[PDB]
Amino acid sequence: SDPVRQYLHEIGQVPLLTLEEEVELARKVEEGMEAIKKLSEITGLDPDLIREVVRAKILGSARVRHIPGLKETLDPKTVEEIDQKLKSLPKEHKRYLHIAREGEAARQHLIEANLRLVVSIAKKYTGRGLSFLDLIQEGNQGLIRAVEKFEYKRRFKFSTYATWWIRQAINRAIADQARTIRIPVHMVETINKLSRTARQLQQELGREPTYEEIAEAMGPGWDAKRVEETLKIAQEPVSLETPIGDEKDSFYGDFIPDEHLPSPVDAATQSLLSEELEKALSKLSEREAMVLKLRKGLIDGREHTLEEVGAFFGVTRERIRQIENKALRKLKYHESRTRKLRDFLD
Amino acid sequence: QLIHKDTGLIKEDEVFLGHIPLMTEDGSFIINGADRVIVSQIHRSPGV
Amino acid sequence: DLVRNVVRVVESYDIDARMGAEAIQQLLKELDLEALEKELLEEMKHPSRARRAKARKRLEVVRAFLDSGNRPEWMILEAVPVLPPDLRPMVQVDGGRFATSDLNDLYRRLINRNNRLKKLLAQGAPEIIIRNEKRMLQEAVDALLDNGRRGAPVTNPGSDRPLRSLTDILSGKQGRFRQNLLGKRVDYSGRSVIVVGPQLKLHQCGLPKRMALELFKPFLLKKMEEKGIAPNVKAARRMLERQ
Amino acid sequence: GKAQFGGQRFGEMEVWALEAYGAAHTLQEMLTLKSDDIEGRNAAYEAIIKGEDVPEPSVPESFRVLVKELQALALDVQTLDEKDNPVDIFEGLASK
Amino acid sequence: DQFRVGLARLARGVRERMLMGSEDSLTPAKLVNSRPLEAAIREFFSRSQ
Amino acid sequence: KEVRKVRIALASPEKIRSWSYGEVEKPETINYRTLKPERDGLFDERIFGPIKDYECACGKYKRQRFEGKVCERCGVEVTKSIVKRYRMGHIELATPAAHIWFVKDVPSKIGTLLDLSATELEQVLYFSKYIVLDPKGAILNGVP
Amino acid sequence: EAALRDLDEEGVVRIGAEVKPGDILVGRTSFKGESEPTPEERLLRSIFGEKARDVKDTSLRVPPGEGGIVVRTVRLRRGDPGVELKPGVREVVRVYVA
DNA sequence: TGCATCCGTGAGTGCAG
DNA sequence: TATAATGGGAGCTGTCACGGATGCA
Ligand SMILES: [Zn+2]
Repeated sequence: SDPVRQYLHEIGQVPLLTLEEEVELARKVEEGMEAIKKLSEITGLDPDLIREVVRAKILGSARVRHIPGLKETLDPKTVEEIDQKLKSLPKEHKRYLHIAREGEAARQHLIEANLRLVVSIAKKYTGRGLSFLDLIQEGNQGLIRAVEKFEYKRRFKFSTYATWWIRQAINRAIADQARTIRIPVHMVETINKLSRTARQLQQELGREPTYEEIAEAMGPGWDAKRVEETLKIAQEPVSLETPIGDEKDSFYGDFIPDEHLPSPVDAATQSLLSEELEKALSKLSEREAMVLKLRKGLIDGREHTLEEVGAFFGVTRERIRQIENKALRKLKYHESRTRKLRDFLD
Repeated sequence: QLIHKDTGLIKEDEVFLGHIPLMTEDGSFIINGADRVIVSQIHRSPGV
Repeated sequence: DLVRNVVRVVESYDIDARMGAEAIQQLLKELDLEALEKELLEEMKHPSRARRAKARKRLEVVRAFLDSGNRPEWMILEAVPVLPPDLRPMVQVDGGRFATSDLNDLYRRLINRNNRLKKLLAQGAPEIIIRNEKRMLQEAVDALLDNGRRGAPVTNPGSDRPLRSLTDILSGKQGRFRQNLLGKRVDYSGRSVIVVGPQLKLHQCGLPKRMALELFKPFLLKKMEEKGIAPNVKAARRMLERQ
Repeated sequence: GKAQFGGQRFGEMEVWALEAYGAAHTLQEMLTLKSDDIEGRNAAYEAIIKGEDVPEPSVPESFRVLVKELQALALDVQTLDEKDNPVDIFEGLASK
Repeated sequence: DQFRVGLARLARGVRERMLMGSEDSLTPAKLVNSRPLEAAIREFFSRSQ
Repeated sequence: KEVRKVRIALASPEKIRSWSYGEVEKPETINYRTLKPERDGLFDERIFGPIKDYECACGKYKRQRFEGKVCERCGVEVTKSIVKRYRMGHIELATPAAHIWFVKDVPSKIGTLLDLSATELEQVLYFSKYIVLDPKGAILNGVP
Repeated sequence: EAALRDLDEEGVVRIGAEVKPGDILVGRTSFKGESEPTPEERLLRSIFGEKARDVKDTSLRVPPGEGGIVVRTVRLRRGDPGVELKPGVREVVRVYVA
């Protein structure tokens, strides 16, 4: 029923490792990687392309997908094909295909074994924009990192080394998907700075600080202006469906006009202009009301300075610029009788 | 006062918690500069 | 075993036993619908009338699909559709602040999971992990479409307000049908207090002239020209805009 | 609402009223030109100011919202002419 | 009542920073983040029914 | 031609993709500085449409004589902005997912179509129990 | 100037005035967007010897059916003493009307 | 087979808000 | 990037009536 007690139960099935099984699995994973590029420079294929094939066969054909980064599409034909020039090796070279396979198999039991640890870390990064499970999965995600980077020979327990990548990966998710407006992980980092320093200022003053009382305690390069515009981008949006009233028959979104699409006044105001100016071109001359009807656009606009003006108008380059003045001139006298244009300047 | 469950640590500060809104004489409140009233609520009462 | 130089075999089968919609999309995909119809009427012939009864209910679903040409597996989604952005906007209100539909946060919620599943796959993860990611993915999709329907409803942080799922949009007294299709708000309309006019004739009423002006503002603008109280319609309008 | 410069809600029960009278065209007007048939709405307020009768209306933009919201639930709603072939009430703006 | 709910949240956050961050160089000052209290009050007065 | 009926029916995944203009890859809305839409995200205009009429995103083509050209620099069509209202996108799922209507609308439509109980379809769907497609001869507690 | 005769130099109505529908109570200017004049509009001004202005009348007028006698004005800027407003706002003006 | 019993779906209008 | 750390946390309450689908003597 409850999708957390569920996962809390699957986890509770894989037993916890003991010190030997810890170092056993860790050891096998290390050796198996070594095995994989020893296995690569023998056959000369590619460590990763080889690693995925070890990976497929251990987990079953249940899963295989063309892995981004590999150059060929890893379909079950190339996994039999390539598992073949693999098992084709001498017992002292194909020695290592058994090493890899053993490694991948220990990779798993070492991840699966240490999931209860992730839980006990994500548990305390709650209420930060991401849900428990979302946090767990991210936590897990880092755990995977931890095994491909563990060094059993340093003698540390596994808990210790992984508790780094785990929180390293929660914290990157809390800071990369929480906000509806994604803000670079470092800006997020400095924002939290203002928050925490403002908080101590308030705990010191007995009132919330001003902008400047922050720019000071924030140090140098920090002025009041720069704390302010940092806060307004820090600003999280709000729901169009937020409730307006204690009943629920109005949405905050309902009181919001649609500025984009033209209103019917405007819609109409545009069509009457763009023809009562066509009602001032065919009034004195329609080929001088056409070369300056092409010094801009009736639609699309056509206006540069001197270059296509010089290509196809019929006339020379600075003669179209003169009937440009007289086309305009005539309209400025033309538009002392049909004075139905002033209104359009608002 | 913080005290350590094991050593006997003693620190003592008075930490600012924020502002509580006060009630005027006529028995109302000013919240973002707008008088308001807190209507009593009737409910069933604790008991068996 | 290279230490013991034995080859071990553990008693265990190559069974194909799945979980999730992956399974169901397959079982659905393997339905010869005409076959099942055959069997069901072939059992519509039974007594006890409760077997005859359910064979109807089921057969009604079959013949539903047969007569339309819908494929049962289509009740499963590979490609979730996404609704045009203007129908779920992000807008700047007066104070340069931003206002956004719930859907964006329900998609966002989903695309994070589909994405970290595409990653959790390629980086080869244990099932127990991959499992939690697919489940979580369904719950994502089950909230985009009908949040609250199953289990807990998806609330944003810092409140208990269900997000508004596509079915929430569609349905209810405030749904799309009843609040925008079977009746909208309207232009050229006004409200005021009423007051008895006994002098009125049966077919008449008393309309404040200021209500009149707006309600007929187009018509007034024109006539205002067809006489000359203004040169054109656009200047006529600017007259009536300050009292 | 007054403060937004509202319009007046012509609700279900009002629609019924117009329905009972049989005022088809007056109802159609309240459902298109006066609310959200952006084409014929813009089209009318030009016809009034110009002294021409109001244009017959196209489809309410709010029905479209309905289509696209059903698409977004994986539901394929199709306007069909009498010989059962689709009708693009988006005038090709969604076709490819 | 609303006050007993800010105090409640504030205590969830002190013990959190009691069992992580440094178990001996700590004060009342920095083991308390008032805001969970602040917002519970602000809430009862600005959006209660 | 003249609308006279309204058909409603299921969307094949291919068809959903038939609608789409873009796979929404990133859960990003709009850039925290430009306040413009981030590409490959929920408001990317190369998918959905020109935000401003007959004006491509970056500045390339900016009026009606260009109409339909997808500029090279930024990749946005030159059309009416009204299309951000009609152009569907799609999200390509890694493992497929059940339309909860056909799950939980009692009596289930998938659950009756396969003689699957209510509480079976849940378990198999919310991962409480496996469901065999080919036991390859397995046997459990002395019964295949 | 008619449409401004009751505003001080800053753009506030003068305390003690009569304001009715349409009347500006506070002049405000705001910058024009990526609709900085289109061809239709650049050209129309090309005729009138007044080139495209870059600010806009966003003033606060009075709504239909309201009005009265300006009784008071509060002007809160920032950069002044006492005062600091929500982020991104320079100044706010309130004008009470009787 | 007939009948508890649970789960899901409804619960007036417009206006001020 | 390395002491060690390995299964959550808040339920919410004073409606009702009908219709359908499921469990059980
Ligand atoms: Zn471009």
